[PDB]
Amino acid sequence: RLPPMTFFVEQMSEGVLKPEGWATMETVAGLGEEVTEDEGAESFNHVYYRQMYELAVAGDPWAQREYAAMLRAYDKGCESYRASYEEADVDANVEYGVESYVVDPIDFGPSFDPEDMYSHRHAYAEAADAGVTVIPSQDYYGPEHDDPLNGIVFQYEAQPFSRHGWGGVPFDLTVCCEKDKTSLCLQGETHVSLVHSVPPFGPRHITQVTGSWEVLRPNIKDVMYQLEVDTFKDGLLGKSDHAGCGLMLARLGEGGDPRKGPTAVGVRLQDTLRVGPFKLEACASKVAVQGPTGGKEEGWGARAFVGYDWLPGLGMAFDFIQERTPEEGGKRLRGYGANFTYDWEALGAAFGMEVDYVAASESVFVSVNAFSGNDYRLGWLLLLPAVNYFKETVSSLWARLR
Amino acid sequence: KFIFWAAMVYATLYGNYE
Amino acid sequence: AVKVALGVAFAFWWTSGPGADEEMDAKAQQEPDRRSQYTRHYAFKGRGRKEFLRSDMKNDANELVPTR
Ligand SMILES: [Mg+2]
Repeated sequence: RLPPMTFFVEQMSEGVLKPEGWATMETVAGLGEEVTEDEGAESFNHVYYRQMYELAVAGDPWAQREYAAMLRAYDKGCESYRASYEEADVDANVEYGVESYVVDPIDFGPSFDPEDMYSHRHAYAEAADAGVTVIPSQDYYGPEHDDPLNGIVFQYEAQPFSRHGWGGVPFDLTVCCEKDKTSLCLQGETHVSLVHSVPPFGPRHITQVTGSWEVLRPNIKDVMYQLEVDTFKDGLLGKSDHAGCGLMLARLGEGGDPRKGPTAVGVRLQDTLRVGPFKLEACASKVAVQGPTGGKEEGWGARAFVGYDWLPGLGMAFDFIQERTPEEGGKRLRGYGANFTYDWEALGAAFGMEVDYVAASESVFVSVNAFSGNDYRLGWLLLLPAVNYFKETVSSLWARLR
Repeated sequence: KFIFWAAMVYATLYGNYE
Repeated sequence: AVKVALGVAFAFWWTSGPGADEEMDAKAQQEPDRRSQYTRHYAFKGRGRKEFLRSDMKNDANELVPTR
């Protein structure tokens, strides 16, 4: 009843990742004067002001100066920003009366319907801002004489444990809910990021915790739990080398209870490397799923991208799975594939070519797309399928005349 | 094999710092 | 006039290659489709869920503002 183990292997090996960080309050960072963006400077400032707070509490007049100067800029920026809110409110009360501003209705594409039959239901007053964002969720086949949207997706994002805009624990949450009198869909995801050190206080060392849950009634009558803990550090082999490891646990709770049901355990690695003129990004994973009744099933997956200096326009990627079903001594089931892309410009048009190789069935798939924004010189190949249709028309018109 | 021991080589050397 | 005659005249010769039906069988014999683009999705319903790929995540910047 659990998903196939290739789903877990694909999910645990998808490239070199990068976690969520700290966001800075722009008026207090770079006190008063305008700033620019740089990751190391913001990451330095967030840990620097916590350190200066601890030293200022302990005594230390040089830290007290810095923390008081930050407090002065913080107060000035906050009062300026509430003044901007008051000015915007007065301007809105002048431009409209006691009336409100109204959104655009959603565009669902063409239909055999008058297309403003239900457009008055998606034009509403704004509310402006409350913290969360909502989008409607739509199905593939809607009802015939109505709008197709059925569910609501909520999104929230915050940074709770900060002192004065020097944050702690980036956090976000996403819930999809569809409720009616027949069914119930409830999906959810949460991420929490924890930062251990940034340079020059250390190297960049960040862990990330992800949780997710799946409820779908009355189809499944079991719920799905996943938990991922994964850790990244820049280094471990050389300067600025983005390494990371991680583990994943998953369960199908029977009746909703997370203490009973089949389980899945997996681990993953990522790395980058630069040797010669070849830069490579690789990741690998192993999953040890439990079956419904059969027991251990294990799988291996790996992905690689080989960047190349010379010929900087050729992209090439390689992928591998290995399957180990029971009777493991003679059921090793391999699979590997290759992918190449390139890109030209000719005849006033932009060409892109993609070559794909699956290597189990020895098939080569080539796909070229072109785009001419200048003329219709690219249509000379359109004479190729137009001939054969005629050869399938007269041959029909002969057989329809017999 | 490969992604059990070397999946703990990275875990042990990340524990070696913190 | 000359162009639309010569292009069709060359298409008659080039399209009249030998066999012309074994490659139909070769293309249609692979009823498994071309491999499609991977996305992270939920197990039960397959709605997309968000990704942390480094080459996309390195361009992102956020900030903090006071609330009203
Ligand atoms: Mg949904």
